[PDB]
Amino acid sequence: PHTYIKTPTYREPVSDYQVLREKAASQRRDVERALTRFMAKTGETQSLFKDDVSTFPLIAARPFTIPYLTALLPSEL
Amino acid sequence: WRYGPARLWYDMLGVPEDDLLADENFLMVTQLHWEDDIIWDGEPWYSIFPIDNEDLVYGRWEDNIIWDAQAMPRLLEPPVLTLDPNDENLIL
Amino acid sequence: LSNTVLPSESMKVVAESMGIAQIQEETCQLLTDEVSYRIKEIAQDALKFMHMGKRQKLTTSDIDYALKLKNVEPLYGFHAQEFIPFRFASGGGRELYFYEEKEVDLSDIINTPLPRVPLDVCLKAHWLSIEGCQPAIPENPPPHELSVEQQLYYKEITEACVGSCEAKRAEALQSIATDPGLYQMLPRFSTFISEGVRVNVVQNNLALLIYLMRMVKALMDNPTLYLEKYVHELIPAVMTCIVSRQLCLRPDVDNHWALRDFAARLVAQICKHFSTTTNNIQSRITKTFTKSWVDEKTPWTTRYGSIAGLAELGHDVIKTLILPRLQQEGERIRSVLDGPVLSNIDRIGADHVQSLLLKHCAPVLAKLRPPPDNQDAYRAEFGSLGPLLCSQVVKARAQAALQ
Amino acid sequence: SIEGCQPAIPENPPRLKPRSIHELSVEQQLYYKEITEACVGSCEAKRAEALQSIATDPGLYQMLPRFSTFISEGVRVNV
Repeated sequence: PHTYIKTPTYREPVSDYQVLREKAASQRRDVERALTRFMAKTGETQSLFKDDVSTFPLIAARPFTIPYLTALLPSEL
Repeated sequence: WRYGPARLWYDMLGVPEDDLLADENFLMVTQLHWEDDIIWDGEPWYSIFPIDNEDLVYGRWEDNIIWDAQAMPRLLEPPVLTLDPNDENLIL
Repeated sequence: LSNTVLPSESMKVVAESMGIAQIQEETCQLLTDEVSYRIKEIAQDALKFMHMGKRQKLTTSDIDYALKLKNVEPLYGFHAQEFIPFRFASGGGRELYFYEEKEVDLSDIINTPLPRVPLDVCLKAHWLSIEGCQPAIPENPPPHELSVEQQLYYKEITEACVGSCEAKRAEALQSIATDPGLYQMLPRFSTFISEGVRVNVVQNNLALLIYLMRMVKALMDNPTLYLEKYVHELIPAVMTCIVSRQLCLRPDVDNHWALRDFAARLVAQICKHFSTTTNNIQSRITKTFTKSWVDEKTPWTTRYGSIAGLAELGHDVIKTLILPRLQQEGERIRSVLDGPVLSNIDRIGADHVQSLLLKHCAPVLAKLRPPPDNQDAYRAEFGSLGPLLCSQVVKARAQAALQ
Repeated sequence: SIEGCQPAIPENPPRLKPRSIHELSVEQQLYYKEITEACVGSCEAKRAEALQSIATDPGLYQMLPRFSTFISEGVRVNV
């Protein structure tokens, strides 16, 4: 065959619903954890424990001037 | 694409449409530390090898480097994105 | 080209509105060369109120000022806001166009919303040119989809690395370096970084380039994400930060020099972690650095970048690339020890190139020479590289003593 | 010639981006997997042919990165 036989070949496709659900779930959890840690580190922060910024940082609660606009209104429409 | 990734740059710009040169000298046998690689006292239906980036392996990316710049007359505006599916770790 | 008049068949139609049944063709020619003669005398006298009253529009008050000039009675009802409508009537052999006027109840003009009151003429002064070009005051002319969570994360992380404060930047870079799930946002970061390094050509900002290089250095330290599929975008951005010539806004005081050795260390790391024999990353990078260094006409900044990258690649590279062109130091010291021009910028860049060259060639001279090194400096170019080599041998002896 | 094609025997002289293919054929790599599994010397006649096959295959270029990488990587995790 090597003398004159050629077939293209492709990469192994992962069409499994279990591992696709796991990949999408873990990527969503990791990006939302990274986003919330970045936003809690670069702003005012609260803490459930005394002087606890590295582990479980909370974004501090800011008051709105008009709170029904950020509560009741839909953001994806 | 003006609204795609790099929209921030596009908005900041304000664009709105839409013999020592012989090949051997440079072969890394004649330019590298393989003397360290020597270890003294060590103390099919689908190709097995992973596909490489055809653009890096083949394309002339060197043509996107700039010879001269701030003091030069060229311009830019919104450009597209492509999403290569050969790379794993991309959900879509 | 020719004298253009109204058509003679347009006067048969007009003569039947009058009641004239049959009008011969010599009378119709007699009518249309007179009415198209009086049109051209009010077309050209309306143009004298369009030009003397500087308007370039020919409003309908220009024709009414010219009919007043030719003593003919005015045309009533052409100052209202209208346009050109026409309505085709097909018919059984009679083809024509008309107006199709409309009606309106009288109480819906008594109860229309009134327009806003006009303003009076006032004066405004502003500079148009100040001893030269125009100022940039606003009175002058100007010259697959990320989810909302990760869209917000992308927005906050990219706007934290633009330079409002340093602490949010350090937490954003410590986020990029140490999060597990930042894939699906790697192409956006690569596009952001490469386009932002490109935007340096419009605005020579050293600071934003240092911030983008610290963004790349933070992206490399992430254990979870693999930059193999996106390294073809980050390589020329760091290369642009190395071998471009104008990295500064004020060339003399801005330390473009550090964004040089930082990006050189970055590209040595990017071709240590990712160079494979299928990639040929390191050999291509060395070839670009080499043909930028050996080739003359290159500025001292880009030669500094080439020498910095080549010397951060390793010891054998500076053995087989830097050490053949050590005679080039003489060509450098042509423009350093010896003038006549001194107050140019070609001296600070030249002795920066000199200092980097002898700092990196001192351990190479310590590796491939005798231990004595009595007059190696004299044998070296300019006798300075040799003094640096003696200092390097002394430093190596001190390190051995510390060990 | 075999139905128009000249064989390489020693008696002869010489937006989503599309899903790419490996630069080796299935058979070009069947040769590889068989040659590498014969060259780890489970049987001596298998080795010796595989060594002669390496020693005189004309089309063994464009597979040579994968052979060099298999050698290099092997010795380092084999010492």
